Amino acid sequence: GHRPVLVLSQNTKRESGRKVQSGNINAAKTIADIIRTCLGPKSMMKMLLDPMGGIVMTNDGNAILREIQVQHPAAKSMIEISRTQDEEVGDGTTSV
Amino acid sequence: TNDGATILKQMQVLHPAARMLVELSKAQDIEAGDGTTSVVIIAGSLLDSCTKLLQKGIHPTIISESFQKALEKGIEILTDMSRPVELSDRETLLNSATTSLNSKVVSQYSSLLSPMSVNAVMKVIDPATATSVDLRDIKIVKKLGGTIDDCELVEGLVLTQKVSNSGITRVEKAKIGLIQFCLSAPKTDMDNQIVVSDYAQMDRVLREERAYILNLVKQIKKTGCNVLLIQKSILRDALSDLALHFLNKMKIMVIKDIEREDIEFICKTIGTKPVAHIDQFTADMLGSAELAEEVNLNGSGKLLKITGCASPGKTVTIVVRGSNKLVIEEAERSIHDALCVIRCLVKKRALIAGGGAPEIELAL
Amino acid sequence: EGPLSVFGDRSTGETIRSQNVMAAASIANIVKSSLGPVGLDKMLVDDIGDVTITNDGATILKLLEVEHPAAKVLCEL
Amino acid sequence: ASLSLAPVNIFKAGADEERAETARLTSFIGAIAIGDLVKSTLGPKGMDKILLSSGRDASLMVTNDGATILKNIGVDNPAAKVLVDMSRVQDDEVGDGTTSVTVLAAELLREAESLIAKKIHPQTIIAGWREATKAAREALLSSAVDHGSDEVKFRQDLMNIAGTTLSSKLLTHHKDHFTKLAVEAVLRLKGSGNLEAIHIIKKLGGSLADSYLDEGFLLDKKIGVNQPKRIENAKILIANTGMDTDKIKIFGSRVRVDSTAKVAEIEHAEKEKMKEKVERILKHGINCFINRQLIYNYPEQLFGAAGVMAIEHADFAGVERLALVTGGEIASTFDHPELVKLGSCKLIEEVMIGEDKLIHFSGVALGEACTIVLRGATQQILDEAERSLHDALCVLAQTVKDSRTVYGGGCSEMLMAHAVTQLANRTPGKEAVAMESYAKALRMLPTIIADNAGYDSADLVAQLRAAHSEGNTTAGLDMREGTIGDMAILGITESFQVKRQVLLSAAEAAEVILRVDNIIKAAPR
Amino acid sequence: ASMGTLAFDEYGRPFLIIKDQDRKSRLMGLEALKSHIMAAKAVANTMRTSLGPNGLDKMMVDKDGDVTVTNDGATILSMMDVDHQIAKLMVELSKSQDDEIGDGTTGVVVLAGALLEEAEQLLDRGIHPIRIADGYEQAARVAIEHLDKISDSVLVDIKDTEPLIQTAKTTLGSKVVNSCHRQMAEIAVNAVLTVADMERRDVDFELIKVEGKVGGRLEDTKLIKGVIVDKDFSHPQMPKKVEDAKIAILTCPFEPPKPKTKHKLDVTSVEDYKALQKYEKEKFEEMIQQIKETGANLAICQWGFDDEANHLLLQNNLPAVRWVGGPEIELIAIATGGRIVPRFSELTAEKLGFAGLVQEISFGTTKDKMLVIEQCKNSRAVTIFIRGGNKMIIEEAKRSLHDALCVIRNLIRDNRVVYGGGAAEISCALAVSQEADKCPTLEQYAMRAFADALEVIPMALSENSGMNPIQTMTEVRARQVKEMNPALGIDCLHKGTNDMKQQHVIETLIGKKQQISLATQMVRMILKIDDIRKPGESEE
Amino acid sequence: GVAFKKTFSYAGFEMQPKKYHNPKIALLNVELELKAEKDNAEIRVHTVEDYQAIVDAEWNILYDKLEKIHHSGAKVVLSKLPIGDVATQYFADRDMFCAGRVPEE
Amino acid sequence: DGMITETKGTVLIKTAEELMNFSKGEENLMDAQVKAIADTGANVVVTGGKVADMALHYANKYNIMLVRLNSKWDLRRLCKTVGATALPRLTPPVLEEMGHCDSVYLSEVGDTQVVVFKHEKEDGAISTIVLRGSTDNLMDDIERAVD
Ligand SMILES: Nc1ncnc2c1ncn2[C@@H]1O[C@H](COP(=O)(O)OP(=O)(O)O)[C@@H](O)[C@H]1O
Ligand SMILES: Nc1ncnc2c1ncn2[C@@H]1O[C@H](COP(=O)(O)OP(=O)(O)O)[C@@H](O)[C@H]1O
Ligand SMILES: [Mg+2]
Ligand SMILES: [Mg+2]
Ligand SMILES: [Mg+2]
Ligand SMILES: [Mg+2]
Repeated sequence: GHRPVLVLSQNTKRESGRKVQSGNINAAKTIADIIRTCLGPKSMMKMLLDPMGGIVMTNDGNAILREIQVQHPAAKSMIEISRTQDEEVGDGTTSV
Repeated sequence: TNDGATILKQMQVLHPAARMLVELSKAQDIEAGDGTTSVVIIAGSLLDSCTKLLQKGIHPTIISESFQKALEKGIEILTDMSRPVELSDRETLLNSATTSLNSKVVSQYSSLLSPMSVNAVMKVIDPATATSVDLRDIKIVKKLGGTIDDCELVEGLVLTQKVSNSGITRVEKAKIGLIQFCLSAPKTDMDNQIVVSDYAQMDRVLREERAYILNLVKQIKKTGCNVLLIQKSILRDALSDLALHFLNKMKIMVIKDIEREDIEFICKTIGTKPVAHIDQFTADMLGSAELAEEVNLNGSGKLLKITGCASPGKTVTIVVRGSNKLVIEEAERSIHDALCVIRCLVKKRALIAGGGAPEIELAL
Repeated sequence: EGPLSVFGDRSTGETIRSQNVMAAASIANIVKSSLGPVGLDKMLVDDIGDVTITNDGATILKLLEVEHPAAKVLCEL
Repeated sequence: ASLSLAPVNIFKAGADEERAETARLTSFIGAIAIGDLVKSTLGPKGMDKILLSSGRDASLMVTNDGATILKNIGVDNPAAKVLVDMSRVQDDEVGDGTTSVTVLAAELLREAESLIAKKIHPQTIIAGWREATKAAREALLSSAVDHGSDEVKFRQDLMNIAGTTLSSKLLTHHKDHFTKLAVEAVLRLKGSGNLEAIHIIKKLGGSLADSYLDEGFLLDKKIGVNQPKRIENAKILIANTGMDTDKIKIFGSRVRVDSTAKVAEIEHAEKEKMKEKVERILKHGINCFINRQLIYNYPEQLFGAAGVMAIEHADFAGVERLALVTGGEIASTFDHPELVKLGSCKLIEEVMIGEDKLIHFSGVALGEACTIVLRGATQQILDEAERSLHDALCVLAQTVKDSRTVYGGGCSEMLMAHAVTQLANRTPGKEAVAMESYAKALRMLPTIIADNAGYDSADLVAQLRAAHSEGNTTAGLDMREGTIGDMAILGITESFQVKRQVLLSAAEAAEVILRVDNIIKAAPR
Repeated sequence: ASMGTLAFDEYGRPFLIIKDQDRKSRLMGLEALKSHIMAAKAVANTMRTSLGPNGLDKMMVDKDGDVTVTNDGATILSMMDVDHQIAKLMVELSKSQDDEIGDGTTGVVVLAGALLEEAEQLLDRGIHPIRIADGYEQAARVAIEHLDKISDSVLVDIKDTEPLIQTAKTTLGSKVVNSCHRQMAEIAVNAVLTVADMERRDVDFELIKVEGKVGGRLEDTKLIKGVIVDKDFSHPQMPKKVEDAKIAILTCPFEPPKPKTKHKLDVTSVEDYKALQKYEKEKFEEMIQQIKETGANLAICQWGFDDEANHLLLQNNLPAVRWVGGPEIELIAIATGGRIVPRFSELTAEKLGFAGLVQEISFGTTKDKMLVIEQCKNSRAVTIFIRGGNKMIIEEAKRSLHDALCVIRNLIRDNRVVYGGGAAEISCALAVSQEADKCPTLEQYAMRAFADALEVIPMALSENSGMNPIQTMTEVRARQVKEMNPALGIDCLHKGTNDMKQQHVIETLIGKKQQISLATQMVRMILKIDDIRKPGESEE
Repeated sequence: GVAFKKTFSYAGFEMQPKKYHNPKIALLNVELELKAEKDNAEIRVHTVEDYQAIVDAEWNILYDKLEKIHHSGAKVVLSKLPIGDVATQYFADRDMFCAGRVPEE
Repeated sequence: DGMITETKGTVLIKTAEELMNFSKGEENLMDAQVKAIADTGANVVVTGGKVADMALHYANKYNIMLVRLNSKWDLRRLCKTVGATALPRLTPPVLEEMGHCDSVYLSEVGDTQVVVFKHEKEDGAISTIVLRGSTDNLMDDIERAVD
């Protein structure tokens, strides 16, 4: 008996301050570093392993980013902007 | 086994009435020796009748008194059926032993075991003026190997202890001495220790030790002793290597590790008197024997037989042989049954027919 | 447990008053950093990766999982 | 509000307490259960119980003794523990009456429960019971008779008391023989009260009627190797010396020498000391030597060379019994032979009982120590015979100490309850009801005696009550035929001490149990 | 309202203040006082049925199954297995009353329970518990002064012991040994008066040896003006009875001497062995001769002795006792007037004690023997030897006699007495009520609550005796007010009179004063606790 | 002044008087018992006379300590170290008071 | 305390006189040693080991202040700050080996009993800073600042 009493529900995390900004910037930098080498006429291709058993061997930035599953919300925002760049103009995905 | 007492003891019956029957079988074995199955069967039959008697509406006190009256009448009837027996009538004793052995596995070896039992009982008691038999005077020795046909009635004594004095066996005209002290370095009951502060003392220690041992052995030998039995010792060495070497040098059979509880039987059989101090070890305390020889049982072991003794004692030893151990134990039990039959024939010298005749006469 | 014999927990007086004030202060501190021109937005992750970047107090308080009654009072306010 | 039924809990886990109704119910149930269990073993027609141990040994016992039944049971009811302790103390004080006292206490507590059901304060019951106990004790004291002055009458009373004690046991089959045996054994004590002087030897095999009281003494020890097995006109010296590696009691002493020859000299000196001690013992002019401790090989060899019987390891009881039966003195120093008294007997020999051998002393000089050989067909039979014989010997010794005797068969209880009923009729209030319940339990005791026999207990008890009201103060139950008879003529005699102890102990235990209004148990370990 | 605190910070960060704070329990404020008062009330109401002559016994079972039947309040509370701290406080209060006074260990608990019960309804009306404690202290002072006023002095002379007998009888009335009321009271009075420094000094209970043996009857309990010993004569053949014994008390075993320092005696030759054995024999003979030279008829040793000494003592007509305990050695030396000698060399005729009779006592069919050393000249040590039909009544008799001895000790310390049966409590309640009338209003409630709580003892006595509590207590109080007689109390035994002085119901004044003081202090101490912090782990 | 609890009196303590009207107090740190002279002291003798002399010497050592205490005029004896039963009886014979195992404080 | 052998010490007693004289001789030797120490003018004795009961008794008899220091570092620091040599045996100190201090006394600071070796002159080899405070952590921080 005597269950614990608390304001917010269980497993509700919260981080604040300089740590959040540093983490967001680091996540964005990591996302950029993933496809940093896929830019230019001398870019080299990457071989992606699809969850359903397929293989995506591509050089496009948007395909590589959309083949990657991430947890940090900043990385999700970066993947989203890559998709929007792909949909709006058709290229520039790895530059943005 | 076929013995009723052994069967009842070996199996744990777990029920109070059955445990009572087991104790009853023990009591019958103590008093009579055989008939142990019969008493249990009789008790079971009596209680089986009692169940119907109780169902008929009879209190279990009229039943008890009536059973007592019937028991008294039955004792009278059995005594009326009796027949006087004399211990000098060997045929009756042989018939009783054969009847006792008829129900056992050694029934085939009856023409050998029955006279053995009769002679064993007759050789440990006085046929005139004897009211009981001490079966502890008839030692039973079980040795594996051979068949039941190899059972023996050694008139002297047999010892399972091996002769330490290897190389000397079969002493003829033996003069056996049984000592209870130890042939080793001197030692007092008090805490004792020898202090050495000089090499001359270091040599003198073992020089005087060997002198003491040699003096002990010389004192033993001077009495004419040639077979020596040494009682088992724990606190100090009963026989040292030096003492054994000295005794072997003087041609004396040495036999150590004699059990304390066997001293009475050995002394009664041979006629020796135990010696606990060398000062009292004299020739008059030795047991003269015709032959003390260590024999082997065709590679199945070794036995030490001392057969033929001046002024023979009132004891006998039976050696039991067999192919396997189980038949040896059952043969021992059967021989014990025969000995107990002859014993309970010594006291209350009366004889009746068997074969269910007393029971049917009782019933009628 | 006691003479009242109620299947539950009971808090009375300063304890419950402090609990209510603590819950209200927690709710206030959740959104206190998102006030005025120098305020900053927040990310809210919906346990399945859904992200809500918001500055509105109502959105933050509705999306949160709130258990204390006073905190619920402030959220519905 | 009680401790148990309060909103707050005041106890450890496992600790509890029982209030008025619960405590009284638990006490009454336990006491009545104990009394019902122990009864049906009461009176000449009582039956025996089987005590089957649940331990590893799984011992088996058959007994009619109330104390033996009550001590060998695991009872958790505290009132049952009180009754068991009462029975044990009764057995300690006198050898008989454990079943009677337990049954009386149980009946009293049953009547107490009935009275409590009728809205009577337990203190009123206690006061009424105290008055009833006083009246019953006075009546029993006035009813006692004495015959210690007359030798033949006292012997007849002893025979009657032994028979009455043995009538309820397994020995009732040979009651006459066993009564004569017990009376002779007690009379051989020459007025001594110690029952350790009467040794009981149980040998399996043979009928119960084969049991006998030896004319001398029997010892279960052995003799040395070279010593005589038969001594005529024995001169016995009882000793409590070492006779084994006898060392000087200076524990800091040791042998410190520089050669083995000195060690040999020292050990020869030790052997010479033992020889000199044996010579000093022999200087007393003795034929048999009995030592409490062990005798090693050198002293027994010396004794055999001297032609002296040497019996070793006869424990404290053994040497005390030999001293009592032969008149010798248990000595430990032998520097003054003229100051030590030697035992004497006409013959020492070895007898053959069953399959075992024992040392037999015949024609003992004093004989103030007995050995009784019990023969039986079962170990349980032997144990129960020994217990019954112990009961008879205890009662006979008590009667020798105090020769006052009362009449059994319910006569004493009947007159006790008659006096209690007279007092109750003379008393106003509910204490009269309490005394009537006391008398009711007193009647209930011979009622149970008659019930165990299958007779019409109600009619017999009514006849006894009428006879005791009409002045027939010796009327009692005649268990031979199931009618009432004269206890004086029939020789149903009891020790006055036993009956008084039964009454007083039962009343005391009932009073202490009845005073309880709360049972509080700590948490068991 | 429990589990300490649970906030976990207003920023969501962990908030751990006390180790295992999520398992510990806390109770604070008026709820803690109510819980304590209710537990104390439960204990007091359990104990109140064992008050007075008509009180009943509690029957306690320990953790091993052993059963104790008793009426002693301190013993009952000690046997109890409790977790509540207030219950432990009540047990300690009974222990304190037992230690200081030895009687009235049940009245203190009932008084404390009544005081806390009244304090409960006082607290419900909004009174600070410190005010209640102060009012209780003031009323206790008034009651103690009244007790001093209404006390009576009794003679504590050996020539006339009747008031002492009456007081001991009053103490023993509630116990099971009341079937031998006057006998127990008189033996207790004689025991206390025998071992006592007459100049109003202390009574050392170490000089009273209370030992019980099963068998016999409770009426067979007797006072022995000597020492009882569980031992017997060492050799079975020495006489069982010694008359005009000259006892030699010895603390040296009848053995060859043994140095305390570790030592080695070296035997280097046969002559050394002969000298050693001769020395041992001569030492035995010499100690026996030294004992015999003083003219002693009996020898008592503490450390036992061996066979040679035993047979030499028997041969020299010197009955001897061995393995006597140290306390028993001291008691024998005190009673017989003899000194304790550490070795035979110092034994002289002037150090021998004298006893008129030393006897060995049998106990029926039990083979157990015990020694009686009695008929001493001016024995300053005494022994109470108790018999009974079972060990449980023996233990109860032991503690009842201890209560009686403590009461007579209290009379020796101070001879002022008051009359029981609730008369003293009723008079004190009347005095407190009268004092409250002329007192400021606020503490009037506390003083009147104290008076009402004082009135619990006569009500409990009347209830245990089957009478109507309120009616009888009110009638007795009205009679006390009408005619000035503070000796009117509850007629528990239905003797037809309420005058407790005529009924000879007497109890020590210091006992009542100590009861009131202890109850007031414990009630104040309990009333001042407003917070409980238990581990709450419920460990196994 | 000073008051402290009674400390495990030995046999014969109850024979000592329990009140003095002008006592001299012997404050000691001394073990008044029959004991080994030292934990590493061993006695080696080869004569029974020397054995008896050693026993009498131990007794005389204890009695010399007791006599030195007694002749000082003190009637109350207190000690940190144990006071044995022999010393307790000795002081009881002289109408003196002894108390061993008295704590440091 | 009295110095003892390094291998093993056994008091071999062969007569009653030795047994009766051993303890008296040992006590006399202890008294003589303490008297010899006190005869040099020493009034404070500091030891690094345990203190015997007889030695303490004779130090009290001759009015000698005893201080026992468990740490060898503390003993060395005291020798440095006082000017004494740590003698390895219990011999009386020579003039040069004797330490000197302006005042040694037992004092209580707060609730702690301390022994103070105090120099009046503003000199010496070792100086001590006594830090007060309301918390152990605060004093630790102040000690770090002092370092
Ligand atoms: N032959 C008899 N006739 C009548 N009553 C008997 C006879 N023998 C014994 N009793 C009665 O039986 C009662 C109980 O004895 P018993 O059954 O041996 O158990 P216990 O003696 O232990 O109470 C005794 O009070 C006695 O009066
Ligand atoms: N004969 C009596 N009649 C009336 N009251 C009594 C009598 N004897 C004792 N009392 C009262 O019973 C109360 C309780 O006494 P008791 O139960 O003997 O010991 P405790 O005080 O330890 O409970 C006492 O306060 C006393 O006044
Ligand atoms: Mg492109
Ligand atoms: Mg057969
Ligand atoms: Mg009987
Ligand atoms: Mg009382």
